[PDB]
Parts: sequence; C-alpha cells; structure tokens
Amino acid sequence: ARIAGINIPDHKHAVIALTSIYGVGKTRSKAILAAAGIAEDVKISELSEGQIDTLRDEVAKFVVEGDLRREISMSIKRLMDLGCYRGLRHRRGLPVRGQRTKTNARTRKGPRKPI
Amino acid sequence: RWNAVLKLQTLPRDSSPSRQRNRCRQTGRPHGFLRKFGLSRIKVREAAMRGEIPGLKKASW
Amino acid sequence: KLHDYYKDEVVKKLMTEFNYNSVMQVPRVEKITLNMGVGEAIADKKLLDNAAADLAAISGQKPLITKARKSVAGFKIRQGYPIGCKVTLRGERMWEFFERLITIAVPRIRDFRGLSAKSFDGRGNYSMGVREQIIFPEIDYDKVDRVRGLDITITTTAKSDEEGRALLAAFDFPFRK
Amino acid sequence: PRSLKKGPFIDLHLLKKVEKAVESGDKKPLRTWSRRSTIFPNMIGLTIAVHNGRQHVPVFVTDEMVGHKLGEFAPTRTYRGHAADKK
RNA sequence: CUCAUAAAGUGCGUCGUAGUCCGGAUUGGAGUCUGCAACUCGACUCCAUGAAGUCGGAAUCGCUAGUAAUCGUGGAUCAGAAU
Repeated sequence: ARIAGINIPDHKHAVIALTSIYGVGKTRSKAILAAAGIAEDVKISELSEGQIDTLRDEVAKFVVEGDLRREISMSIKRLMDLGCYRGLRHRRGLPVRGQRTKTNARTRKGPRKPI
Repeated sequence: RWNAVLKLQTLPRDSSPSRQRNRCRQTGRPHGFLRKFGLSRIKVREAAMRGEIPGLKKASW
Repeated sequence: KLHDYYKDEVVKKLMTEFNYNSVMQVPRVEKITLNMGVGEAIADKKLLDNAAADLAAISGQKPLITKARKSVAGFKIRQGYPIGCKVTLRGERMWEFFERLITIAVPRIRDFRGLSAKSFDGRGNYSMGVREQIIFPEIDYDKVDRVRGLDITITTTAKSDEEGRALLAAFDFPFRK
Repeated sequence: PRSLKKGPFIDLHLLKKVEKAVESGDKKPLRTWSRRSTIFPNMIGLTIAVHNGRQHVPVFVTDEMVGHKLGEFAPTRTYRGHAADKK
C-alpha cells in the first residue's frame, strides 16, 4: 500500500517492503512495526485496513522527498557562490590545470563545444 | 605553548608543589615523556637515530 | 450555494482598497484547460484504460484521443501516433469543482504541510504539487488499484503579481508566509 | 585539489593554549597571527581572532569549518559593496 | 590467563527469478582508530545513495589424488595501503 510520499511496495514482507523507502531502513523497519504492533512476517496484501492506517500516521512524521532534495541543492549552492574550491569542484567546469582554460585550450579539448 | 609551558615557573600556583608536571625539553610535549631523558617519545626517537643520545642504541631482532 | 457570492460580491471589495479602477478586467467566463500527466514512458499498451476510466468519475464525458499534425521534424516522431489526448470544455460546470475540492478531504490527507513556496513569478498560471495518495469524499477506500496523482491548474489574465492571489486566499487555503 | 599528504600544519603557538582552555570548557576569544594553521576538532566552539593585517577579526569556529584555514575566514581586502548591499 | 569466535557443517525459520533481499561502484552525512600532525594520500564503523554488470568479439593458460577446485585461520616485515 501507499504510506509516505509516492511509494508502492507490493508482494513482499512488511519489513523488506518498507526498506524500499528513501527515509527508513532495516533499523527503522523493525521499530515501526513493533510500535504499531504488526507482524513482520505478513505480506502487504494480507495487512488489514486498520493496520495500514496506524502504519501511515506513524511513519508519516519523518523527513523525505523533494523538500529534502532542495535542502541538498541549497547546501551545494551556498559554497558554490562563495570562493570555496569544493564548490568549484562541484561544478568542475573550472580549470583542471597549468595554462589558461578560459581560452586557447582546444589542443586538449578539441573542437569547440556549445555553451 | 609559551603560555602552557608555565611549568618552567618553579613556583606553582595555588596548587601544591605536586602541580609541577613535566613537559618535554625539546618539543615541549606533556603527553608521553621519558623521565630519564626528559624527552618525549617523538624526540627520543629522532635524537636516537641521529646518535646524539649517548649509550642509546636501536634494539635488533 | 457558496460559489455565487464570488463574482458580484467578493470582486468589488477586492478592487476598492487596493486598485482604484473599473469593475472588470479583474477578474469573465471562457473554458478552463485541464491537462493530463504524461502517459508516455510509464508502461505499454494500457494505462490509457485506467485513464478516461478515472477522469470520467470526477467530471462528465470522456477524453478524446488525438494525434499531432503529420509533419516530421528534427525529432524521433512517426506519422500516425496518438500523443496528447486532451479535452477541455465548460459552460457552468467549472465552478463546483472549486468547492468540493478545497473544503473537505483537505485538511484530511495524512501529512499535509500548509506553507507553499512562491509558485509563479511573472505571470498568472500559478502551479502546484501533489502526491499520489489522496483521500477524496468521492472515491472508494478499498477497490481502486494503482493510485493516481494529478496536478491542478488555473488560468488567469492578471497584470501584476499582487492584485492576485488575494482572491485565491479567499477560499482555497491554507497559505502561510 | 587541496594538498596535505600527512603533515597537516597547526602552529604550536595556537594549538597548545587552545588545548589549555580545554581544561574546563572553553575560554573567551583569542588572537592568533599565523593564519597558515588549519582548523581542527578542539578548536570547535571557540572564537579565534585572525589578523587581516590591520586588526583581529572574531571567527567562530564550527564543526563545518573544521579543515579550512583560519585565514580563509579572515578577508584581506575590504569591499564596501557600493549599493544597497543587502543580504 | 588471553588473542578464539574456527569457517564450511548441523537443527529451525525466511526469501521467488524481477536487475530482484542478485551486484556492489559512486556519492552525501556522522563517527572510531593509528600517528606530532591523514583538504591531492589512510584504514575502519553506521546511515543514506546504490551504478556497470543478466556471463562476454579475434587468441590463449593451469593440472593426473588428498592433488585439482573450493573455504577459513595464524605468522614474518610492521606505529599503519598483503587482494
């Protein structure tokens, strides 16, 4: 069934099925089933409507999806706008050398590539 | 450093004479010193290889 | 019902304190285009079935399959392939689905936020972002296989960012800053 | 790419006392001249003042800052930002 | 006295053929340890990510018995990159 943000674990145990989530893993898979009181050896197709309900609400309170990916993008954007080499490394569109990369470097690059 | 090496000061603070510690004479490291030589584990080795330490010799197998 | 007061009552009030102009231009009729989430890729010959078989329960009529104009371009496109499948029409229907959509069922999802980011910037067509699992007062709890998550659009002819979204927060909540 | 090998540099006149203050927590802002030194664990949480060449600027070291030199957080030149200089 | 738990093995339970509870590359975050000190140059632990790969075009290599093949363990060098 569907729990968090876009996830459809089908035909598998309650444990391994939840392991397919970007946020929770094995450690979290066991603790959640123990808190909601659910058999870990039961398939997702054998779970009742009441069991899944208590599973969604609890697993709900967690961090996942886009909102998290934007936090990552921002983290890479902050050191990118500054004078940090690591940020320039993320781009790697910078000079790898020791001569100039800005111009006159076609002897290694080859034909001019589109901007 | 120059501030931590207050050990050089013969007279300890409020603490009893027991306050006086050790500190290496060469590097000035308090971690692991060797009373006999007063040098740290790092300096005793460097001084050993150089041969500046009399009577000292590298043990062999 | 609660849909008439808007456009005769709450359209003059929102055009007096921060406008000072005529009575029209802000906001008419004209159909509202309802698009579909790219069916391509997903799977093979099907899904077009579980389509028009769900987009025929929320509203009336069925979607029409239409191809493109037979004219090859600089892209992998053959002659005679069904791409698009769009059907938008109105009259007086596109009014009720702005009531039973943003009143009940929400709040009543499972983990709704509340704070939305600045969708549009220099136009009118807002934007959106919804997930695959939704709880509607017009959909069965146990009998529908494969959850469907579709967006929500709105066409407007505004001129400034403000003097807008001041009519959206007049019924369709929430929206914190 | 940076360079280290295995000989990270930490001026002894800014690494031994910084450890002193560790006797019972940390100590108020300090001032070091050699920005060449690199930032490491112990220095976390403390406020070291780097010399730009004119004065000492307070640089609150953080775990995220660990690894970079003290000089990297002490700008040499001074640009006003001729404008509204917002954000 | 300790490093030690030997591993495969045995008993019981679990997983279904899909790039998968196959496979682990890469990368993000946190941390331990050695060392004066590991941002190009460490090893290791945990979480997250989880690629190529579904067995391979022309030639060519190793062996006749507890040996082949296969599995795990201790040691010399030694503070620490031995697959």
